[PDB]
Amino acid sequence: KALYNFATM
Amino acid sequence: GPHSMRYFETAVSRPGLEEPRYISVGYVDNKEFVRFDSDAENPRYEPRAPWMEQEGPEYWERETQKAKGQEQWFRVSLRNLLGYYNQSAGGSHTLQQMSGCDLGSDWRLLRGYLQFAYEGRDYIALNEDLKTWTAADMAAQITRRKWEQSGAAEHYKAYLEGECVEWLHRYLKNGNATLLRTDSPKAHVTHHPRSKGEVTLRCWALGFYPADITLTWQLNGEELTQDMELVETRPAGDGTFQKWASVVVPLGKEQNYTCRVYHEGLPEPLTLRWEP
Amino acid sequence: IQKTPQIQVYSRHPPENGKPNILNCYVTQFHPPHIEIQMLKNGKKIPKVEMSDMSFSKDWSFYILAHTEFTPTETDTYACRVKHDSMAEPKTVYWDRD
Repeated sequence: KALYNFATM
Repeated sequence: GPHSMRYFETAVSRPGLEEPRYISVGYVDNKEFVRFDSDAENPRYEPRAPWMEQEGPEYWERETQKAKGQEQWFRVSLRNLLGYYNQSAGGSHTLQQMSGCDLGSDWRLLRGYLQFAYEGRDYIALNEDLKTWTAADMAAQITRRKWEQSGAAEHYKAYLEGECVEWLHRYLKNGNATLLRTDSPKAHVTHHPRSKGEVTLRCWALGFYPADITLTWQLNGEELTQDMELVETRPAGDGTFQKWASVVVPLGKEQNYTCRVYHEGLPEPLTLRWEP
Repeated sequence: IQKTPQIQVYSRHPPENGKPNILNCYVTQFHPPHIEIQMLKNGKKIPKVEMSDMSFSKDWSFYILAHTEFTPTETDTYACRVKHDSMAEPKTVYWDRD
């Protein structure tokens, strides 16, 4: 089950 | 007894190409089970072991959208890193990410993982407390501040303790005899007459899964690294692996040399010698 | 910065002259992920060569398995030639049946 990332770098 | 899940994510920018290529690979117990590739005709997450075909279309549609979102995230991040490192246009660049979780035999969370690399190099990583960040590069400190300010660690901590565990539990119930298997190494020794007075004994281990294995040699004794050559473990291409370790020896006196093969599938370490 | 590829060439099964087999070229530990891998018989590119998908290790470095059907003989020699930006020149390794 894939993660979704939070803030961009 | 222990288990893991990992997503390994990559985006690659190249000089001329409008948009970067994004690839994501998921693994349960170190075996690939899903994949997304933005180069594909009509990109989606695809199953990569037969046991994943049980999931209906709502599973795939959601995972695919998550992938498209990640690709948008890697796109913006690649761009921001370019500026952070005062890199100009016309180069090639890489951004990679590693997943989430390890369970113990009791199926409880042992550890969460979240790491990022730029140009193949540690950029930022969530520490094992799942609360603080490690960023070595001066350029990475910009990301570390931005992510400390917005409580990013909490988002990733919730995934890692929550969905990552829950869905790994589910996946493990679904492929129950496909990933509760280990193949033992079958081992043999071969003999190679080499420049006179001396010879190479080569200890082979074939047909084993998983990859982790150790081959030792004893001079009747207790240890040998003095011209012990080996090869890195290699895939056979059928899901099993291969390795040899060799040692140089007096011809005639080769019957007192013993090879030992240590593998998790073995009841006890294998022992054999040259058998003429 | 570049990490130079490590290469092995070996058969899937114990080689025996006259017997169909699979020859692998296993290339690891490289960066960036763009690479060129040819398999060779008697110095010449073998046309149908299978290429597993781009994967990376936990040290971040990429790896690939390339393979092709082949029948070993006493006399033919097989090799793998790898071109990558870590290396000014290509790198060739020869299949040794042992």
